[PDB]
Amino acid sequence: QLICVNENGGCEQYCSDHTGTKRSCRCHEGYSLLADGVSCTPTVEYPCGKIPILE
Amino acid sequence: IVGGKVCPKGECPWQVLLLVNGAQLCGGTLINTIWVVSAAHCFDKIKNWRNLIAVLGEHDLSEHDGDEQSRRVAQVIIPSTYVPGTTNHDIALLRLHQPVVLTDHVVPLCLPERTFSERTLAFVRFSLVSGWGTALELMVLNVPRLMTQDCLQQSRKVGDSPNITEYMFCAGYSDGSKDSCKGDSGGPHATHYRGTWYLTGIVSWGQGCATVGHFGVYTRVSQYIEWLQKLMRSEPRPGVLLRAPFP
Ligand SMILES: COc1cc([C@@H](Nc2ccc(C(=N)N)cc2)C(=O)N[C@H](C(=O)O)c2ccccc2)ccc1OCc1ccccc1
Ligand SMILES: [Ca+2]
Repeated sequence: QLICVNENGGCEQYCSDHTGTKRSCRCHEGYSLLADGVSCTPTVEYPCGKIPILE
Repeated sequence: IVGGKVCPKGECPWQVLLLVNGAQLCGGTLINTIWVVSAAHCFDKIKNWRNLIAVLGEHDLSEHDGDEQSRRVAQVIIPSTYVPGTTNHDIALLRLHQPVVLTDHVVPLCLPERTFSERTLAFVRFSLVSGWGTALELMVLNVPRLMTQDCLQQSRKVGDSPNITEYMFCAGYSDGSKDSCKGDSGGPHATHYRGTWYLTGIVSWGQGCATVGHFGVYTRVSQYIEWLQKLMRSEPRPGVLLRAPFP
């Protein structure tokens, strides 16, 4: 079910648990969350952990 | 790097080369435009504190191809719980004098959230380590991470040995064929998770390089994320060596 402990909560990057309600996703510096509420997207030209030439 | 392939120029853009008066000191890790993460033990000997250089976009140490970016090291920050002669807390944070300009060839490595690292990154089977150790190219390697209790059980016992501590972790191979090495000290142990790379370890120590029945021991970065994030917002200080308290 929908918890961070289960497969990072289905979140692409950061996952957040709350006590009564379902887990929420988040993103790293320079990334932000997409409409599926799980995936991240760069809000910069060179976000960390991405290799330019390989994309 | 024993038994590794060449890292195709560009595929390791966070790799840092550290120089003191031109002499090769260590490898480091870029995390943003201004900060670098390397091993504390790299600075044991250092006398001439004012001649440190961090080199980025570097690939082949035998030719300047233009992409190289060199910055003076304004500061070396080390935990107060690190003490030379002991392998524990082997981590150093380095501020640069002026920022680096991010290119196709100079990109920072993500520094993950403590929880995310311990919960998810700690269990990604394989991670890449890299370092330089006619054509002096950057070398990369794929090592499997082992949890401490296995690492001890799989390791060949010696009379005099350091404990693997809550600030270390073992990755690598027992058959004596592949390993990081002294010259790679401070370099990234980089972990891919769902399309992004994150720093999980620092080349810390090992029993020789690629010795049979021995693994490479890495600094467990997840322990230092709050310690690093806090210090990256800290105001510039007089002097190069700073011994910030841990935790
Ligand atoms: C830091 O520490 C260290 C380091 C070392 C190395 N590294 C390495 C190795 C291996 C590896 C693998 N295999 N992977 C990795 C890394 C190195 O780096 N080495 C170097 C020389 O010798 O010169 C040094 C040492 C110390 C200090 C400074 C410097 C080596 C060794 C050590 O340690 C040992 C000990 C110490 C003290 C006490 C006990 C033990
Ligand atoms: Ca070069």
